[PDB]
Amino acid sequence: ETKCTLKSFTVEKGIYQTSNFRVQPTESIVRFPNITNLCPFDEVFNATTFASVYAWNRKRISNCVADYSVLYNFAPFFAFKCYGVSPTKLNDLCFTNVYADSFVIRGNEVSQIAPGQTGNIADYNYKLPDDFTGCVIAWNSNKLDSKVGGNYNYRYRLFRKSNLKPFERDISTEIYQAGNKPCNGVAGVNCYFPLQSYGFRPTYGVGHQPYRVVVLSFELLHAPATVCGPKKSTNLVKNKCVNFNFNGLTGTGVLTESNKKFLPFQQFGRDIADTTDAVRDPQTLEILDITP
Amino acid sequence: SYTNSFTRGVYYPDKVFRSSVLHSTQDLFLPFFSNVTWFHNPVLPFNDGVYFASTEKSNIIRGWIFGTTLDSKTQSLLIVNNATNVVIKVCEFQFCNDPFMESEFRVYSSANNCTFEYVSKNLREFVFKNIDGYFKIYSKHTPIDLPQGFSALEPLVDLPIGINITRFQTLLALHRSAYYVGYLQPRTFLLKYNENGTITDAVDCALDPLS
Ligand SMILES: *[C@@H]1O[C@H](CO)[C@@H](O[C@@H]2O[C@H](CO)[C@@H](O)[C@H](O)[C@H]2NC(C)=O)[C@H](O)[C@H]1NC(C)=O
Ligand SMILES: *[C@@H]1O[C@H](CO)[C@@H](O[C@@H]2O[C@H](CO)[C@@H](O)[C@H](O)[C@H]2NC(C)=O)[C@H](O)[C@H]1NC(C)=O
Ligand SMILES: *[C@@H]1O[C@H](CO)[C@@H](O)[C@H](O)[C@H]1NC(C)=O
Ligand SMILES: *[C@@H]1O[C@H](CO)[C@@H](O)[C@H](O)[C@H]1NC(C)=O
Ligand SMILES: *[C@@H]1O[C@H](CO)[C@@H](O)[C@H](O)[C@H]1NC(C)=O
Ligand SMILES: *[C@@H]1O[C@H](CO)[C@@H](O)[C@H](O)[C@H]1NC(C)=O
Ligand SMILES: *[C@@H]1O[C@H](CO)[C@@H](O)[C@H](O)[C@H]1NC(C)=O
Repeated sequence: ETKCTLKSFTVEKGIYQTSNFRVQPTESIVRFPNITNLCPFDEVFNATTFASVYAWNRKRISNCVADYSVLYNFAPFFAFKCYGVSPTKLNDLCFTNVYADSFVIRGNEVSQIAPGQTGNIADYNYKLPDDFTGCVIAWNSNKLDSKVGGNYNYRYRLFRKSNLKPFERDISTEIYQAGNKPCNGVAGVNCYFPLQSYGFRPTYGVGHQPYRVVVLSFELLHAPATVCGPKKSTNLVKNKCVNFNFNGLTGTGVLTESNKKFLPFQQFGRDIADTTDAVRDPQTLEILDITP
Repeated sequence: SYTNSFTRGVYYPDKVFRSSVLHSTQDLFLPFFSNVTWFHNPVLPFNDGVYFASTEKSNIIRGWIFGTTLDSKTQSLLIVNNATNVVIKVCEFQFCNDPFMESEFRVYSSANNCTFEYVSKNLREFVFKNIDGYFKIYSKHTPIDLPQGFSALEPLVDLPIGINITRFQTLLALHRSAYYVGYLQPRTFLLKYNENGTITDAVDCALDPLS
């Protein structure tokens, strides 16, 4: 190596700088913060009573952390299709707010909850715009929402003067006028009641049994920091040249127990000439020095 | 009337510990020896942050209200404190033009479309600022017309609202049985850090040739 550095075959006595020694770092520890305020998905999926189709319950989710690994890994889920976003990477792209609509429709009508569909459900009760971005889910609930003798509390509407617009709701109960003679709000001939409650029973066939539905839909208008998915904070090692990532602070070096005392709102410390030389561990809240 | 701050309205520009290091910053500060209004109440402007001190052993100052119109048709913030504890809130309101047993709260008459909730002598300083949809609040409580001294203000809150602000007010507890307002401008300061990491002194670098 000396002969190569000098470009010769005879080196005379001396002392020669030949190269450099640089310790090597192994593994990459990515630190971060908890989840804390998270998405209370345990309510929109587990309420004891779900709404009806003509009047669907819309619950919004504020700024939290969303753990979709609870819904993806949980249950049979007879249908699960996500349209704008790929179902797997739901943890790296986040949006301003999510909404979770819910209802109870029939089995053979689940295929109507999709962008660009037609039918008694997609034209009169719940219409999804063609520019959908969320992701639909639906599962069977025959053992809960079905009583022997008929369950007459679910009330899809089947008559309306015009097709619904995307994401509208109509709970009016006026009498539909079919003919040309007004009926002044009473049933009779050519005037009908526009609600046609399902006759749910346990001894039905698949395609006529109740199927609960949840429709997550995402929106990102202009908010810079919003609800987002969860990340990670690998265990923290010490006394080894490591590649570390403190809730944003990316660096390399040896980590060591400190004996300085930050003020209880300061995250990391800097030197003169402005280099990060101490951090605080988010989870345990202890100060650690960073030496190269 | 009007009064003169002396060296007031210094806050820690951010996290990151620090010790003896005359560190230099550019930010929005309240210039030294400024012209601060005196109040013994009306709609004020905001325009770029606000310094706000007060004094009273009882608690007459019971929070502020912010926004552009202080009514419906646009959103606003509301920060309140009954004898219980603080209540931050963000809806569209309908605010009394003069909003203010022990029964109270003639403040608003509407709470629509709420997009954020939260529930739970003396000198009490506050610095309010609003950058990139975040509404930052620094504060300090030092106990004994203002006096003369140095005391740096530590960050309290952070709210990712998005709200626009152009005006603000105050809230007071009536009688049935003193406060100042500075404004902040882009200045350059030189902060002296202690060995524990606290700001003990400062220099406003636009005062006199010495600075
Ligand atoms: C939906 O709610 C039910 C009841 O509230 C949950 O059933 C509970 O499951 C846990 C875990 O096995 C048990 O310890 C409880 O005893 C169960 N509750 C009852 C009343 O027996 C169910 O886990 C919830 N489902 C989801 C997805 O959260
Ligand atoms: C983030 O979560 C961790 C655990 O996942 C919390 O660590 C706990 O800290 C308390 C100290 O008050 C210990 O008594 C617990 O034993 C810790 N738990 C574990 C599993 O180690 C940590 O406190 C959380 N962050 C915050 C800010 O509270
Ligand atoms: C503050 O400005 C007003 C504006 O007219 C002026 O009258 C007053 O003297 C000023 N106060 C000081 C302390 O300079
Ligand atoms: C204090 O005011 C808040 C404002 O809504 C209210 O929620 C709370 O109940 C009040 N305290 C008591 C004891 O009522
Ligand atoms: C805000 O409230 C008004 C009146 O209550 C309502 O018309 C409007 O839809 C609300 N905003 C949203 C986004 O729903
Ligand atoms: C605040 O008001 C200005 C008026 O010039 C407007 O252009 C701006 O869009 C408003 N802020 C937001 C976040 O919309
Ligand atoms: C804080 O600073 C004082 C004086 O600068 C020093 O005596 C003390 O040890 C420091 N630490 C404390 C009070 O925890």
